Amino acid sequence: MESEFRVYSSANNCTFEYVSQPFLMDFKNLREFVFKNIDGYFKIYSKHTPINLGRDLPQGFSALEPLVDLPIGINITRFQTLLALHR
Amino acid sequence: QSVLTQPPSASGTPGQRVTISCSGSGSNIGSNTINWYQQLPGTAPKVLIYRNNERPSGVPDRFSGSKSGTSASLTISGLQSEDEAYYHCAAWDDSLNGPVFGGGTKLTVLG
Amino acid sequence: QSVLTQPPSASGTPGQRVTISCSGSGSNIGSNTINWYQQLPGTAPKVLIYRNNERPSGVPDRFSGSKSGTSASLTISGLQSEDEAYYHCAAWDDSLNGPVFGGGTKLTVLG
Amino acid sequence: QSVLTQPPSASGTPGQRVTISCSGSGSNIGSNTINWYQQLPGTAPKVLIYRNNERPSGVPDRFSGSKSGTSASLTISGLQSEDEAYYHCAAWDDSLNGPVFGGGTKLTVLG
Amino acid sequence: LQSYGFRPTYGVGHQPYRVVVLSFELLHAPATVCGPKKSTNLVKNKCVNFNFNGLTGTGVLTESNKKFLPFQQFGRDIADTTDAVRDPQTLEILDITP
Amino acid sequence: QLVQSGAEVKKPGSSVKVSCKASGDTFSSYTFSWVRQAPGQGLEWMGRSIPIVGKAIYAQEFQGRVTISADRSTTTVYMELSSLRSDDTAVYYCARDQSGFDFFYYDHWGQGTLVAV
Amino acid sequence: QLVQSGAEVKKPGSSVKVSCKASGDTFSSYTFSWVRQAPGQGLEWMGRSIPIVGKAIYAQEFQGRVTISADRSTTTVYMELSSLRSDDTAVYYCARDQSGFDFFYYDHWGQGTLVAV
Amino acid sequence: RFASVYAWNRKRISNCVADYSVLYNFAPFFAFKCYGVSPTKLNDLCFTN
Amino acid sequence: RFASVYAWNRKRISNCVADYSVLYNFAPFFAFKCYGVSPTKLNDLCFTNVYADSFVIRGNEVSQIAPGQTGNIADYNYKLPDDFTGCVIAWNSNKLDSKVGGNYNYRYRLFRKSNLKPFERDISTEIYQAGNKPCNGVAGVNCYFP
Ligand SMILES: *[C@@H]1O[C@H](CO)[C@@H](O[C@@H]2O[C@H](CO)[C@@H](O)[C@H](O)[C@H]2NC(C)=O)[C@H](O)[C@H]1NC(C)=O
Ligand SMILES: *[C@@H]1O[C@H](CO)[C@@H](O)[C@H](O)[C@H]1NC(C)=O
Ligand SMILES: *[C@@H]1O[C@H](CO)[C@@H](O)[C@H](O)[C@H]1NC(C)=O
Ligand SMILES: *[C@@H]1O[C@H](CO)[C@@H](O)[C@H](O)[C@H]1NC(C)=O
Repeated sequence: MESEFRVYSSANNCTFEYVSQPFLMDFKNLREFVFKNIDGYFKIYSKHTPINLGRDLPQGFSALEPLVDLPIGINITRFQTLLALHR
Repeated sequence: QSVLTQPPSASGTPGQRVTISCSGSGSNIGSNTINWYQQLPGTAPKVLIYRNNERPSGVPDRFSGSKSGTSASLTISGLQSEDEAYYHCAAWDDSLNGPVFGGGTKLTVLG
Repeated sequence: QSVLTQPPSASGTPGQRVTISCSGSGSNIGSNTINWYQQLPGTAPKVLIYRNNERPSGVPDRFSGSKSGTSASLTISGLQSEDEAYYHCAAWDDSLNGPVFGGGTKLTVLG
Repeated sequence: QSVLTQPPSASGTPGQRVTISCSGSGSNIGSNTINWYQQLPGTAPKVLIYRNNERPSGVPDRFSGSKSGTSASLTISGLQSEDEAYYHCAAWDDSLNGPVFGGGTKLTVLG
Repeated sequence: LQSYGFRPTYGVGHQPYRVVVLSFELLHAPATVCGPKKSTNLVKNKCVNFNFNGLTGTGVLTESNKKFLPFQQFGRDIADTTDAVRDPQTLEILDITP
Repeated sequence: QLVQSGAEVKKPGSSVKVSCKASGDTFSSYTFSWVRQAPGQGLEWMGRSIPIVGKAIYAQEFQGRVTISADRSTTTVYMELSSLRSDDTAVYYCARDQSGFDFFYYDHWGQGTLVAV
Repeated sequence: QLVQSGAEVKKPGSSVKVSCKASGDTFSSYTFSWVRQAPGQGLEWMGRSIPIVGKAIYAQEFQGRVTISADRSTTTVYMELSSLRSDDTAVYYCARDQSGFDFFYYDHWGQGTLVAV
Repeated sequence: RFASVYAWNRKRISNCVADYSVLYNFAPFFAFKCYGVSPTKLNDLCFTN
Repeated sequence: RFASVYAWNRKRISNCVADYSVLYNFAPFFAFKCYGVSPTKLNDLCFTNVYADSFVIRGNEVSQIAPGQTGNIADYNYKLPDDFTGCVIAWNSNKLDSKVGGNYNYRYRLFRKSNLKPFERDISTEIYQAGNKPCNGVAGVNCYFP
């Protein structure tokens, strides 16, 4: 069971849908994303790298490779993160 | 006999409200205003009411016009003993591109 | 029975001016012209007058049309002994987007 | 008695193919379809065949219609012991602008 | 509301005509609706006029030995000129020589 | 599914109401015909009714002495007959016009009321 | 100058061809109207035809049951009427629309065919 | 079934590849009138909505 | 009478003295647009060859008569090139031309295979056939009148 009704309560008139497989999880592993919305095009860049125990933002270098490129046409100025709570 | 037919005659008791109405084709009488004039015999006539509601200055209050749709009606409340006259419709008309008048009822105040 | 009502019958003395009139809704008869035709029985009819004033060539002079407002009237001065006929109105009409005709008075010249 | 004449009676042996035909004026019976209904006595009738070939669902197979020109014929192959009935023609007709029916043959299955 | 006719015994001018009205507007959406593109036999070792998903140019197409990162479509050389592309249909890297 | 009103004897020259009620599917989409059957004999056609715009349409044999309308508020069709005689002592059937194409075929077809005089 | 086809009696529900033929001047420049006259009564308007592009245009009273076209190969105009009854037993006139300006006036006007049923 | 003209059916089209080859394979097409475009040059423009 | 726009009237002007005083005394002149010249300085230049083209068009179409445009009348009826040194005069013509009942004597082209070259007239009344099946002269599908 995995529900959705605690996030929102209305889903009227969406003009865009998308389904891709991974997007996440491809010792500990750092996962880095960059979101930027320019000219109606949402751009998500992502990179998942295995790291050793450190400051969780390790001294090194790893370039972020692009993931999706969505034609949304939306003003975006606020954001927050979803979670799961296992009841 | 022109484009706005006027009933020819009306009379009756003095001191009473009466009404007189004018109704023609919808080219002008249902599309534009209906002004009203009064003709005193032996002399030049006057003006009574423009835009169907508003009198001009100087003229009395007891006359009142109404553009009740295609029926333009003058109501005369408290009829007096001096206005035995000829009452004449008037309207601008876009068909003939001009004012068009009517015969005017020969309204007579009895003694 | 169509959109321009024609009075059905008229007759009387020969050698005299007479008139016949056509009057319908202001959609066409007060907005566009009124041509007039003549129907001789047993054969194909003719044309009499276009644009309410001007005859065509060949046809005589004594007929005359008038677009006196909504009253379109043919006057026949000096009536003669050959045109016992059916006189038919005609008008362009923008409502039905077409010419529309009328029943035509069965005008009969006596002996 | 209506515009599509039905022969009134028919009977004969059971267990055999029989035919019944309907033929009227070419205004409808040679210009439009011929549907067929069945009337069971004491109750409301049914439908049997539309567009002269296709049955509806549920009804059996052994009935078959044909629009053999002006002759519309039902063939009943393998006649059974329950459909002693009144068989009724039907057709759309453009003259009266409506469906028009027929008297229906009182077809009787013997014992 | 008054109903229509549409009787099979009507002439043209009375029969029902289905109407579909398309309305188009083109302002801001980057990914939107076009017609298919259609391609052609990708010849090799010949001076041809080529177009690789937008890249318009001229030159000879040859088998390459470069390796693009799965997200890259074409490469450029020093001095910023396109020198390799990836065929959109077959996904092979080809050098462009002058 | 259609259901009918009662069947009862009246007096000559009167005015008679009969009502058919629909149940089972939508109601406004369909139309409704009304046919008449003399007892022991064959059908004919009496009056068509369109519950969309309230328009009625009739036959030139029996135009005028019957009116016919319906309401989609409770899907009831009312046929009122006037000038009855000993020639209308007949069974009356409302019917669902199967719209089809090229055929008429008279659909689910319901059940009607006897009328005696 | 216009000339007409024959005048003849038909049967109800049939399809009837009538043809008008022009002679005397050019043919494509003009247009052609088609009017109808019940016997003893007044005219009305039935169908306009433009021999330039082959387009036809009609009246909302009698759209559909008549078609009308023409050919400039021999300057012949064909009007085909369908769904005749005892209400179309009428005289039918092709006519030259005088284009004029501001008036219609119905020009040289030709001669038409009787149609009986 | 098509809706009548007083309550006409409306649909927005989402992003796709729009082959107009189909839509040509339908009928003898009593009227085919583009206004802001031309049907011979329909397979190269890319409208937003 | 002016010819319609599909077969437009053309005239070459021979040598003369060209008073443009006339041509000013005509109308309120809904459009008077010279391109290679200016109308205030028209009576001093001396052009070698002068081509007068003339037709009738609809009311909301006068903007299309211009060098370098695209529309249903500039595609393949009258294409004005970008080397245009002439002058387009266009005025309202009501009552002389617009007969009641319409005036179907004028017409214009709708469908064509190829776009027209600049300054080209065609009286090609061929039945346009841009479909799979052959039509060969009948007004049906995949073959309209132009
Ligand atoms: C696009 O579709 C074409 C279909 O022709 C694909 O080409 C085939 O790909 C398979 C898989 O490797 C080969 O076995 C076939 O031999 C190819 N066809 C030909 C004619 O060579 C092509 O791979 C597809 N491209 C993508 C990116 O999916
Ligand atoms: C989507 O539908 C809603 C209806 O509740 C409407 O208010 C809104 O304008 C629509 N969205 C767009 C982008 O038109
Ligand atoms: C998005 O923002 C721009 C400028 O900030 C504004 O012009 C536009 O109306 C906004 N759109 C919406 C849907 O709010
Ligand atoms: C002359 O040729 C051109 C192009 O070849 C063509 O557009 C034009 O119609 C031709 N003129 C005549 C009179 O054939």
